[PDB]
Amino acid sequence: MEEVTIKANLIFANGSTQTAEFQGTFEQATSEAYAYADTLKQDNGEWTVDVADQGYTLNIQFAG
Repeated sequence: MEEVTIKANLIFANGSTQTAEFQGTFEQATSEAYAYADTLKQDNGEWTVDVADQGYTLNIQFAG
C-alpha cells in the first residue's frame, strides 16, 4: 500500500562510480543497499555508508 525507493551512490577506491536504486519497504531497501555493498567488499575492500535525504539517499565509499 505504501513503500519507498532508496538511491545508493557507490564510490570505488579505483575512482569509478555506480548508482543502485532499491524499491520496497524503508527497512528492505536499506538492507538491500548494504547487501550489494557487502558482496563488493571482497574486490573493493571495507566501506563506510552515510545517511542522506532522510535515508532515501545513501552514500557508500569503499576504503579500498
